[PDB]
Amino acid sequence: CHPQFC
Amino acid sequence: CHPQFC
Amino acid sequence: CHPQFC
Amino acid sequence: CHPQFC
Amino acid sequence: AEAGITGTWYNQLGSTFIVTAGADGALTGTYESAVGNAESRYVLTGRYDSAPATDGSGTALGWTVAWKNNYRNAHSATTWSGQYVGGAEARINTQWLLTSGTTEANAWKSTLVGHDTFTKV
Amino acid sequence: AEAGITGTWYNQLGSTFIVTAGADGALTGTYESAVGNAESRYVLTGRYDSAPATDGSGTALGWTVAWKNNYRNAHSATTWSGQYVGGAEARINTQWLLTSGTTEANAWKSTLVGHDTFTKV
Amino acid sequence: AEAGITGTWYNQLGSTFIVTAGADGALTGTYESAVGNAESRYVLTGRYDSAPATDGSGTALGWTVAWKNNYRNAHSATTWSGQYVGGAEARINTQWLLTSGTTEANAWKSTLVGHDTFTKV
Amino acid sequence: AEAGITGTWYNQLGSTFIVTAGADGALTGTYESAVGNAESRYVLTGRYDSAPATDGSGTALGWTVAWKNNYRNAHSATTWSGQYVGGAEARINTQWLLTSGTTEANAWKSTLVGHDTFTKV
Repeated sequence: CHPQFC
Repeated sequence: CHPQFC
Repeated sequence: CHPQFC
Repeated sequence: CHPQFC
Repeated sequence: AEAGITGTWYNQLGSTFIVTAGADGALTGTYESAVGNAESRYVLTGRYDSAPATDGSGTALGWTVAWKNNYRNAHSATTWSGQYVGGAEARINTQWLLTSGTTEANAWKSTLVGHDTFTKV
Repeated sequence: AEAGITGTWYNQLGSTFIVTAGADGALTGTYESAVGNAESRYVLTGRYDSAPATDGSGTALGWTVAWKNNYRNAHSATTWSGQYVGGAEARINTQWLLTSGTTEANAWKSTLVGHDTFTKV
Repeated sequence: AEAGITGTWYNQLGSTFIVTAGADGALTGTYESAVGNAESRYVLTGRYDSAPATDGSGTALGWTVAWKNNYRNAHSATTWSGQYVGGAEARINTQWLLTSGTTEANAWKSTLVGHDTFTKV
Repeated sequence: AEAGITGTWYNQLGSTFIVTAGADGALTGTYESAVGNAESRYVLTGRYDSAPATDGSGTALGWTVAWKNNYRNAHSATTWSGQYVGGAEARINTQWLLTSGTTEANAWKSTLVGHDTFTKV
């Protein structure tokens, strides 16, 4: 998952 | 306006 | 023309 | 790698 | 998918697109603009993944429409890339690219990017 | 255009695409990946503007390739949107969108954007 | 705009972004990912049009976030380009590009494209 | 990177952009259009990955420019997303999004997508 999302 | 829309 | 270019 | 490339 | 793609789809603006998904991945149909007059219809051709994953993944697809028909020639083409998600409320979520033919000096402003969501309703 | 589009095109990476532009705007052909082995070939379908402007504008076109064939199924599709510019050194300049089928949670990472320039050489 | 941009915005996924629009076009703030834990916060900087048209046009803006902070380094950056529309239900509609640092061989898969709509609610 | 980013960059069209990459990820500078007259200069702000991977990966970055200054207000903003690759011939390869403020009816044509490669030469 990527920080932009999580 | 362009056909994609109108 | 737009500043990004001219 | 993906077919678009390989 | 396939059976699930075939049909009429509408986007948040009214545009209607009717496609036939064929056994082997072909997508063929027409795209009609708002108003819905006899021929604001353009031809579309595309391809989809006919053997998509059996997990809850969407079905990748894309199609192209050249904005030329017997009444209008807008000298441009749009490609939509996206995936079909089936179910109670199936939808095709897309991102599109619209490129107009320009001279080499105006190429910079040749392509518009946007997104469209199509539903059966 | 039309006659001028028909043929083999190569992009900066080696990928080869062979298309037939038909009288009425259809684009049909195959796309082959690097290596160039028997079947790294996929089917492509698209449309172009068959009555482009007579001024020095390019010819708008786009096509789609679903990355599924009899040896590989990458569960994705790519659409290329762009224009053909003819002349001594003709080329098709494009921007593409590659979408992979994902689950609704991974949709955010489903589409890659890039660009490709194809030449006859 | 300006006064109207300053504040907290939320997108359809929960991500929260807090910006200060300055007199002269600067945009500064933080972006926080879902969960909303102490530091899933990243710094954002952008610019907007501080003298937008007086007709009902939106206010063009964009910002960047590098996904590096004191707990995480995702080696990537996202830029959001869009416009602010004020009113009862103001919103910023954007298209974003997320690029990850790759080696020259993987550059093709370096950029993802998507869209986000942010509301104050 | 950082030290390597700081400096003047030129794109295939002449546009010059001068940036200062700061210790902590900030990118600040000006963008100048062709002609190179006193003020075809606009302010740019962005962020980069200041702790990029030690393998041969590029450095992710992005910046924004609002096309408003003391002589011109084009009511638009452009964001560039990309990566810096250093070396003998360093370059920043980008994809950009240019959005113009429009009315809600013309939003569809609000964003142009393109790409730019910048070199120090």
